[PDB]
Amino acid sequence: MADVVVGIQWGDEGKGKIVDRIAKDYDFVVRYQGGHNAGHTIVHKGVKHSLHLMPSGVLYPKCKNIISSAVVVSVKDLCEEISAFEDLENRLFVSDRAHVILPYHAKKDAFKEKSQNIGTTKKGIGPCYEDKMARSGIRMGDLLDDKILEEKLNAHFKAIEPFKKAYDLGENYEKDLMGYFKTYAPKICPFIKDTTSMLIEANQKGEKILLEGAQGTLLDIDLGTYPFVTSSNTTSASACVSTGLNPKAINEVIGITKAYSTRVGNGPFPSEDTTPMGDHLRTKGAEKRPRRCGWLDLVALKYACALNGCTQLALMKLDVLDGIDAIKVCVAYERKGERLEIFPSDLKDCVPIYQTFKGWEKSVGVRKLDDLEPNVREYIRFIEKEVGVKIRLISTSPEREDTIFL
Amino acid sequence: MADVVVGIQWGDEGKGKIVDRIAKDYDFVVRYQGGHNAGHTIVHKGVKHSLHLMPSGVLYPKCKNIISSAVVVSVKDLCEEISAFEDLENRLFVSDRAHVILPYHAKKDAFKEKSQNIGTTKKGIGPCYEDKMARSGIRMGDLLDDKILEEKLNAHFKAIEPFKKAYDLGENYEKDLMGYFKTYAPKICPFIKDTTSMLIEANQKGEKILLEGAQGTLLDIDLGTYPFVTSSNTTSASACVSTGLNPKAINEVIGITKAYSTRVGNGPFPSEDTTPMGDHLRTKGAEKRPRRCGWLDLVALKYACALNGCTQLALMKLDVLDGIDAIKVCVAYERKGERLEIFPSDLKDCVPIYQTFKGWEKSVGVRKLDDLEPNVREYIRFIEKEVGVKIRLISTSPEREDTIFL
Ligand SMILES: O=c1[nH]cnc2c1ncn2[C@@H]1O[C@H](COP(=O)(O)O)[C@@H](O)[C@H]1O
Ligand SMILES: O=c1[nH]cnc2c1ncn2[C@@H]1O[C@H](COP(=O)(O)O)[C@@H](O)[C@H]1O
Ligand SMILES: *Cc1c(COP(=O)(O)O)cnc(C)c1O
Ligand SMILES: *Cc1c(COP(=O)(O)O)cnc(C)c1O
Repeated sequence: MADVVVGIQWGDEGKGKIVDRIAKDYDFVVRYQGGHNAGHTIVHKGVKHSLHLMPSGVLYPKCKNIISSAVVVSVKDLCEEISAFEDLENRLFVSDRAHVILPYHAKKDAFKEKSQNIGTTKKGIGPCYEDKMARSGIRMGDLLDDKILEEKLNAHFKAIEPFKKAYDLGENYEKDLMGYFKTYAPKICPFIKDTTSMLIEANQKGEKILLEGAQGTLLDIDLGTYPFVTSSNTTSASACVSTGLNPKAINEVIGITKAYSTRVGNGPFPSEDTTPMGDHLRTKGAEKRPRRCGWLDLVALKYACALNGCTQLALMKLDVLDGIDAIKVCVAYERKGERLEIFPSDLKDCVPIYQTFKGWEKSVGVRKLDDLEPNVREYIRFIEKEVGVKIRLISTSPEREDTIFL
Repeated sequence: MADVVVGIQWGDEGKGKIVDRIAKDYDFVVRYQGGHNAGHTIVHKGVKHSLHLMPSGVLYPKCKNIISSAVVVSVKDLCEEISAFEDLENRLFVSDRAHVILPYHAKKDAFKEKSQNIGTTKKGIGPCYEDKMARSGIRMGDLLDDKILEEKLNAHFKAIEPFKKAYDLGENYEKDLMGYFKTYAPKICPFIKDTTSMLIEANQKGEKILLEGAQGTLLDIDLGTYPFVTSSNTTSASACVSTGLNPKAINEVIGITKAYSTRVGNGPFPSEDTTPMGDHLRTKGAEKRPRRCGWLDLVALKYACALNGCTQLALMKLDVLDGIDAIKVCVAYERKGERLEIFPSDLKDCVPIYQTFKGWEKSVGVRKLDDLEPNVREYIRFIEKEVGVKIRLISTSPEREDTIFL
């Protein structure tokens, strides 16, 4: 259908779990932006699969996993993920137009982070996107032709010369990078395809397509909490730029929202709770950089739902809240005496206004609406009424099957 | 509705004309990407309006013109456009999240162009987008607070120091840029708004929104003829990233296609015709850098229609073809003995396969389907059948009113 799964907060909402849970019903599962800054996590029958760039349809061999054109690819790292699975040939395809992360990029990221202090993943995501905007970047299809690759590498070496000292590239950068591609190009080349053509066709034939967002909406380069964002567009619309699909192809948009909020890295966080009331969240939800913890923020949620056109919500990680005395929800902002109901473009001086809810004790592992505590259902009802989007999926532990459908 | 007007070739298709022609029927007209690399041109009653970043609803005072968040803004240049119109306050709004083009950017563009030779507009578009990906860029909202602006300017000056020689910035860069903002910030600040909120609301209230693409689909940074592209996403999906609108809000997608093709700048162009058969196109269609001229390319058109989800086409500049003996249409590609029907990701060795059509003599200024020569209608019929999208608008001169609706 091109349905889309999107994180509607600042990442870590539980996207990997939801994609894995529904992927069996699709022909294609598509990672459309970001890189291995992502960590989409699947748990099933006590086995944890930590994915980075590998799409989250990988546990269903009939699914075709697509890494689309707006992604940035650390080839070595993707090769390491490929090696963990059997017979990925014919069920993983990497866009020939995806951009390639070089070691300069990670070094540059660390260098710039000394002044900017965004809290990046230090994986060179941003600098890879920069080179894409410069139109100097290498793309996956370049690896298919030794002569083209060699030429682009020589232009890169020439271009980075003035930076070797600053970014601490070392004496052997150029020989090391040559050898890198000698090692990894043969490993990844069989998977490189025109995925744009592939998805245009699939859409035309009415095959079922699931688009897997990374990061989350409030990390969007344009509309998120800039400059405390990633360098890619994270919303549902981005899925129908990366891919070849058009906006009219988008059917369901599933907004993945944790039952509380996190950020990892710096930047504004209106509902962050550094008081003892937040300590439960830290104990069970901070954890690898520990996440900043706080409450669900309906102001921000409503904003993200509008940006994405969510048709349904998945409410994630209810089990983290088990045992908490009370749950707060940020229902509005106070800014110097004004009540704000709408998410503003600058969060300066925005203080959360909270409603308090009774906690629950034992959502963990519940598989039926009937088996949930009243206080859980009361919370769900409040959220979906305030936001105006039905909660259709409820996750009660990391396990694939600990998921309730409505 | 959020309808979208998109250029489905490499720019210069006649977008400005179509937006101006239909804008009276909308509440909002939104420029969603690019900058003053654009030149959307309107002619009405013998007056030519050359727009660059100003949206093409400006001649209808009841329209609200929006410059959205994914645009890059040369403030001085926008101020110069503002000064050509009366009472723009309350009918032009500039996103507080739009990025700001600095003089370093244009210089950097010219510097890099010595090695890359893309054929950019040398307006610093690409380097502005680079700084956006770096998350070091200045945005329009920063101009609203003198202290914030001063801080970002000081970080910029520190960051550009190693480049002053290379990019030939000059002794007085820093004092000149300080004075620039002293001059232009007061002029532009009244127009700076949260346009994301504004369009979310308008969409919720069912107000009519027209989204005005710049450049064209084959210039898209991800899916166009990389590296001979612009540094922004140009398709209909990009309109529902920049803006706050979601993909489900998109209704009509009007693909603007010239009756022949141009490119300006370097890069692949399968249907380019440098033979005498193309000379008519050059005489009447090259013209300020002259455009490379060639034939309509249905392979590329079908690709762009899929990317955008076009619901209708506008066929533009029929008058340029008046007097030509014969018109060719590229219906497929030959690549080393293989017939390709689908646009590939690499145009190496793709040679056009042509069908030839009889020309016409006097489409210029015709306002009724009935008054068109048969050979014009035969061409239209062929195009819309091969592409599978109805031609609903036909332009027979630059003049607003020389437009036929079906
Ligand atoms: O998967 C993710 N989860 C949470 N935050 C992320 C993720 N990927 C990137 N980020 C955040 O996005 C911002 C930019 O990091 P970058 O994507 O490495 O440039 C930082 O705040 C990161 O911590
Ligand atoms: O309005 C436009 N018309 C046609 N080509 C454009 C336009 N804007 C940018 N381009 C082209 O897009 C490419 C990149 O230019 P840039 O947008 O200045 O970086 C070049 O091929 C330009 O000639
Ligand atoms: C849930 C969670 C993840 C995984 O979430 P995705 O959206 O699948 O990336 C990662 N880290 C933390 C701390 C989490 O709570
Ligand atoms: C038509 C045309 C333009 C204007 O087209 P837009 O899509 O409005 O930018 C500019 N230059 C040339 C050569 C043209 O033919």
